[PDB]
Amino acid sequence: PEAYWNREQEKLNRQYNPILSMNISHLNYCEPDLRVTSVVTGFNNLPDRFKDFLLYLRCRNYSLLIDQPDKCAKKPFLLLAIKSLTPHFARRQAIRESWGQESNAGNQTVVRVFLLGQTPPEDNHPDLSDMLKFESEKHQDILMWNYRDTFFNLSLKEVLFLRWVSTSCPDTEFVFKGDDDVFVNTHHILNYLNSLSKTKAKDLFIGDVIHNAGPHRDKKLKYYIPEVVYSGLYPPYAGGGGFLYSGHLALRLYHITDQVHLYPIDDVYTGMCLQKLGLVPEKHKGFRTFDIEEKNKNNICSYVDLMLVHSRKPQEMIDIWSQLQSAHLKC
Ligand SMILES: *[C@@H]1O[C@H](CO)[C@@H](O[C@@H]2O[C@H](CO)[C@@H](O[C@@H]3O[C@H](CO[C@H]4O[C@H](CO)[C@@H](O)[C@H](O)[C@@H]4O)[C@@H](O)[C@H](O[C@H]4O[C@H](CO)[C@@H](O)[C@H](O)[C@@H]4O)[C@@H]3O)[C@H](O)[C@H]2NC(C)=O)[C@H](O)[C@H]1NC(C)=O
Ligand SMILES: CC(=O)N[C@@H]1[C@@H](O)[C@H](O[C@@H]2O[C@H](CO)[C@H](O)[C@H](O)[C@H]2O)[C@@H](CO)O[C@H]1O
Ligand SMILES: *[C@@H]1O[C@H](CO)[C@@H](O)[C@H](O)[C@H]1NC(C)=O
Ligand SMILES: *[C@@H]1O[C@H](CO)[C@@H](O)[C@H](O)[C@H]1NC(C)=O
Repeated sequence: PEAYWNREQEKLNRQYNPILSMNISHLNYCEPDLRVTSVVTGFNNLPDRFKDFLLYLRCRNYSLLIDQPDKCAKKPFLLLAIKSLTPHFARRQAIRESWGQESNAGNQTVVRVFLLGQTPPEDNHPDLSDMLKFESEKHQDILMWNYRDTFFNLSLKEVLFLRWVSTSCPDTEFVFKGDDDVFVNTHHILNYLNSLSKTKAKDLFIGDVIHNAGPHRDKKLKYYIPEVVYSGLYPPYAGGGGFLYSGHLALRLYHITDQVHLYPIDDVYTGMCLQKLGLVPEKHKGFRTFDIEEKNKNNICSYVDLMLVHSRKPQEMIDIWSQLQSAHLKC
């Protein structure tokens, strides 16, 4: 394949699959992979995020700076894992106060972690470390690893989180992974999980699943991917705004990540890992990752049969949550 990622992924496949039979690590090589400047045509004219992605692609052994090791001391029914960024204090607090509160109704334990990388001063981020410690001490729901938290490193956020599940929360029945700007009807998710047979629950993976997508080739677009980096279609994948899957599948996904090179778009990467597992993510109508009709955004009854809606501001998540608590009496 002319495209770099495809070409390197095929090499991964043959080293994991003897049937294809007829040398730096791809997992813990953390010096720059200088070969990429020779083999990627036009490397020097690529945007900086692509250069950094290609150079350090073979490094994923980053450590936890802030951990909450007893977060799953009690076997959770549902683990909420919310991708966030250091400066988003308001987003995390609104989630804490609304749909992301930890609870134990009916002995079905819901626990919450926020997933962060570093926002270092060398990348011109303002220094908010003392406030992050303060937040972490008080609320004990911050997981932070020491990699550069960037758009193109969100696959790392995925792999490192899945590594944390296998080491520190392997008994959770279900996992919800989402962004910090979505509203999530946590009651409706609990009801949905309790209506699942165990056969169906075993390999559960549902979201707003996208079929037959391809890399955007427009150089101005957020999700632009040049032809020299990737070719072909994307596998089916749930939009990263939020998806829901079993803890048993989380263990299997973690194991399979070693066999899939990181990809700059994190929700495609999870789709690549599912496909390698022989699984197809399941589209569920309750995931509105492109939001609902504006006429309906007003009426709280519009949110009752929803799993999640993107996107909502901190104030709106709290307001929707408060109205939702009395939704059974007027809908
Ligand atoms: C995902 O997250 C990971 C982890 O945080 C990021 O990986 C880091 O990427 C940064 C670059 O953004 C790396 O830092 C760079 O290292 C280069 C090479 O350093 C080695 O070689 C020099 C010389 O041989 C040695 O002195 C050095 O000690 C190392 O042995 C530097 O050349 C880089 O630039 C430096 O000089 C330039 C001048 O052009 C200055 O502008 C810079 O500020 C800097 O001083 C830079 O230091 C870092 O090593 C990576 N960390 C790890 C653990 O691998 C990914 O970048 C990130 N991915 C995305 C897409 O964001
Ligand atoms: C079939 C098709 O092309 N559908 C597109 C979606 O791919 C696209 O979704 C976004 O895609 C990027 C990767 O390119 C990233 O995964 C985002 O999370 C995901 O939302 C959507 C918006 O570009 O449009 C659909 O038409
Ligand atoms: C990953 O492991 C290698 C080999 O043990 C080591 O050289 C490297 O520093 C590690 N990377 C990080 C980010 O710790
Ligand atoms: C919940 O668990 C407690 C043990 O802590 C048990 O005594 C109780 O019967 C359980 N209640 C329900 C409704 O499951």
